[PDB]
Amino acid sequence: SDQVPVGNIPRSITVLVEGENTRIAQPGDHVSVTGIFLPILRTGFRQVVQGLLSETYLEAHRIVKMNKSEDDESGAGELTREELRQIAEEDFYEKLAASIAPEIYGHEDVKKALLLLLVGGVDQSPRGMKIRGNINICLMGDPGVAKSQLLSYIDRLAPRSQYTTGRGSSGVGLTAAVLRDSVSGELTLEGGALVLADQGVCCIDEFDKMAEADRTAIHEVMEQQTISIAKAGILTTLNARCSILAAANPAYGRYNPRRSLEQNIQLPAALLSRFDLLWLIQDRPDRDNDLRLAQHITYVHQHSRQPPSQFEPLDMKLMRRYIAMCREKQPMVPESLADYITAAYVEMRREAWASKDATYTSARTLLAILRLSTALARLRMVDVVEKEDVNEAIRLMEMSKDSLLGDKGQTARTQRPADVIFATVRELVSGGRSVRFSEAEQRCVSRGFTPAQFQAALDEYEELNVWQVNASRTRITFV
Amino acid sequence: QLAKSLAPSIHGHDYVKKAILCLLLGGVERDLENGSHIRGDINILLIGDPSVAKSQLLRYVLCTAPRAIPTTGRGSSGVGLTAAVTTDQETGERRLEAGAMVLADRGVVCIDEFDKMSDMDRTAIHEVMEQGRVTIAKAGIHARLNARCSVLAAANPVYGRYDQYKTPMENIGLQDSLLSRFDLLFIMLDQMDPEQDREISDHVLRMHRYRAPGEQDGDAMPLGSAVDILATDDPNFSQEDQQDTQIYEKHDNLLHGTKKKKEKMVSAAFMKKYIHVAKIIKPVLTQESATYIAEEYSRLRSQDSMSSDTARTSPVTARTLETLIRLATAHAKARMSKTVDLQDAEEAVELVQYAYFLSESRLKAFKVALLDVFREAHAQSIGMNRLTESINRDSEEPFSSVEIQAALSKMQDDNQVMVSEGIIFLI
Repeated sequence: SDQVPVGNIPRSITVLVEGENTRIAQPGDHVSVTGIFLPILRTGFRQVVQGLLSETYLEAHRIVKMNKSEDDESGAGELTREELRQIAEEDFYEKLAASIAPEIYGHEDVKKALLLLLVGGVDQSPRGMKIRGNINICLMGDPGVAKSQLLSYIDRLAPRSQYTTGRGSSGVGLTAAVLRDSVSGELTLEGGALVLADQGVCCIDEFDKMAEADRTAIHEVMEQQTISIAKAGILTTLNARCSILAAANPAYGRYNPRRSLEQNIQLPAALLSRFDLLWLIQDRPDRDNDLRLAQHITYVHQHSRQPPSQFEPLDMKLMRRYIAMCREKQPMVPESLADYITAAYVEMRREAWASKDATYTSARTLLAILRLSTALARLRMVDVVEKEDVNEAIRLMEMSKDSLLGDKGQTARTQRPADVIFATVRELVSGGRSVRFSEAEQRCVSRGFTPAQFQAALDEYEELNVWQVNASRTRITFV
Repeated sequence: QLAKSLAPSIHGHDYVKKAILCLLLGGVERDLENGSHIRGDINILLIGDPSVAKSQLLRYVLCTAPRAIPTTGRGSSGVGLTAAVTTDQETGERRLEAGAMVLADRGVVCIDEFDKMSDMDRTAIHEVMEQGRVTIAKAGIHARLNARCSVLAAANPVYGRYDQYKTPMENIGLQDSLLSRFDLLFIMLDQMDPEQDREISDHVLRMHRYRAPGEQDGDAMPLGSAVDILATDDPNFSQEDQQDTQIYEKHDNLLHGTKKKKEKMVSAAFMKKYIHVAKIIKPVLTQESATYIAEEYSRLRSQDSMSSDTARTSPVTARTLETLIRLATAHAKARMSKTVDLQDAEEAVELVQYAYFLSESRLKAFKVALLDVFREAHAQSIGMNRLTESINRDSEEPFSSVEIQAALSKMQDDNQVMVSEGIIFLI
C-alpha cells in the first residue's frame, strides 16, 4: 500500500507456502516474500492441458511478517535516543497543537482533542466482559469551511487511515461491500473505513446523510469496537478498533437558532450522546478573527509552511513515534483521586437536567469521563494520574457543550461587604431569641471578619427595620 | 479588451464577461503539505429559457479555450468522466475508462445540461475543489488521478419557463451539496416585448445576408453536421485557412454586432498562445490588498443574515472568502505584473454583491441639532444610551464610553439635558 507511486494498476502474484509457515498467515497482513521466479512444467493432465501451457509463477523460500511502519508486527515504529530529548523539552505541549492544520487558524480547543484520539483508554477486558475504549469525537459543519485541511492532515498523520468521505462513491462500498468469490466457493463481506483502520483513526465526512442501514452497524463497532456480521451465513467477528471522526453538517449551513438542539441535526438520539466531545464550528461577525484569517494566507504565497510567527512546523516521524511508545502504558487511578471523578459526575448532570433541549447525561457519558483520564497520564511517561489530568479533561467538555449554543454560560456575583455577616446571625436565631451581643462575636472572628465593619453593618439593616438594639447596643433580638 | 472580445455578436453582460476571463487561467496551485488547492475554480452558472440563445453562447466559450472538453448529456457519454470498469469478451481484460479532464492540467471544461446525467457524476465532483485530487477506490482499483479543471454549468430548468415572481433557488433543480459550490448566478432571459425586438433584429438581418451570393431567400444554412478527418503529419495552420495570431482583425458587421464600431475582433489563435504564458506569473498578495478583504467580509455577511427571498446559493462564509483570494491572484496574471495591484480587489466586489443584492467638531454641530429636537420637534428624551438613536444622522466617528460619560458634566448647568439613571429622559 505505502510503496506505490502516483497512479498505478494492481498486479497479482502467486506465492507458495510450505513448511512451518502454513496455517499461520492470514489475509490482511503484510509479508516479505523472497526467492526465485521460474515457470512450471504442466505435463500430466490430459483434460485441462491442451498443448504445452508453460505458465510462470514465483517460488517462495522464506516469509517474514511485517505490518505498516517497520518490518515487524507492530502498529507503528520507534526512534533512537538522541531524538527523544527534542520533543520532551517542554512543560507539557504547545508546538504540536499548532502543527495541526498549518494553513488555517482558529478553534485551538478542537485541535487539542485531535491529538488525544489514537490513545484511547484501557483495553484489558476484565471480569469476563470487555470495557469500553477508543476516543470518540463528532463535529458538525458545512463541508466547505476549510474542512479538507482538517481531514487531509489527519489522513497522512495516522499510519493506518485511508482517505474516505461521505460522497465520491456508493454507500455500499465503504462499510458493507460484498464480494462474490466464485473461485473458492465462499462469501465474504468487507467495508472500506472500519475494516482496515485498526487502532488508528477512522476518517469519514457527512455523518448524517447515508441511509439507516449504514448507521445501524455503528452501534457495536463504536462502543467496544467489535464488528458484528450476521446476514444468514457469514458468522464471524472482525477485530478492528477504529476511532470515529464524524464530520456532520447542520441543516442550515451555519449555526442558526431555528428550533431545538436535538432536531437541528438529522440524527437519532442514540448517536448524539454516544460521542465524548461534541464540538461545533460557527461564524460570528467579528473583524478580529477575520483579520488573522487574511494574514496567514498571505504568507502561503511565499512560504509553503507555517508563517514566520512564533510556532514551527514538524516533520512526520515525531508525534506518531512518541505517541506509540505509551500505548502499552496502563495508568492506575488511586482510590483517593477516584472520588473526585464520581463527585464531578453529579454536578455534570445539572446542566443537562435543567435544559432538555440540548444533550442528556446518562450512563453513556459516565464511561466517557473515565476514558479521558488515560489520555493525559500517558503523555508524561508515567503510570499514575494526578489532578492535572482531571481538570484538563473536563475543560474540553465544558468548552464543547458551550459551543453548541449561541452564548457562553457565565455567572455574576458582587462581593458585598455585608452579605456573609447576616448569614452568621442566622445560626443563633434558630437556636434562641435573646442572643447576647458579646456571644455572637465568638463565631465572626473565627474566619477573619474585622470588627470595625460589623459596627457599620448593623445600621444598614436596623434602619430598614430588621432587628433592634438597646441604648448600650448590648442586646439584640430578632423581631 | 479580452472580455469584450469574447462574445462577438452577443452584446451586453458586463459583469459576466469580466468574470469568466479569470477562469481561463485557473489561478495557481496552493503551496502546502498536501499539494493541492482548496476551491480554486470559479463555478459560473448561466440559467435561462430552454433553447432560445444558449445554442450560440456555449459555442463561443469552448472555441476560445484550447484545452476544452465537451460535456453534454445528449450527444456525449456521461458515465466515464471519472471511473468506469467495462470488460469485453474477445480478450477478457479488466479495462477502466478515464476522463478527458485528467490529461488536461489546469484548464476549462464546459458542461452542458447538468441535470440529465447519472448520479455518479454528482458525487465525483465533490472531491475536485475540496481536497484537490480525484482518487480511485472502486472495483479494487486503488490509485490517484490528477483532474484539476474548471467546473462550468449551464443547465436548464426542469419545468422550463423561468418565472419572475418566486425564488430562483427552486428553478435550477440541484441538491444541497451541488448549488452551494457556485459563486455567481446570472440569468439571461428573452422577452417578446417590442423594446427588445429591435436589438435581436440587429443580428437576424446580418445572418440572412451572411449566405453565399446566390442563396438569398431560397436555400437554408449549410451549417449542420461536422465531418472532420485526420491526415498525415502535416501542420494545417497557414495552408488552408489563415488564422494567424493577430490583435485586431478587420472591421466587419456580419458576425460582430452593430453598436461595436471602434473595436475589432480577435482571432482564435491569439487566445490560445496567451493563456499558457500568463500561468508562469505568480503574484504575491500585498499588504494594501489584505486589509481590503478584512473590511469587506464583515459588511457583506451582516446584511445577508435577515435575507430569505434570495441570495442563498452561497452565503457569505468561507466559500465567498476563498473566491475573493483566488480572484485577486488570478486578476493580476492577465495584466503582466509581479505583484497584485490595488485594483485587483474591487473586481469581485461588484460581482458578488450585484448578483445577490469636548468632542472636536462633533460637539459644535450637536448644538445645532438641539434646536430641532428640543426647541422644535420636542421629545424630552435624548441623552446617555438613548443618544445613540439620534447621534447617527450622517456623521460617523464611533463614540467611546468615556467620551459620552464626560459630556454629562455640562448640559445641566447650561439647561440642556438633565441626569438621572441608566436611560435618562429629563430636560
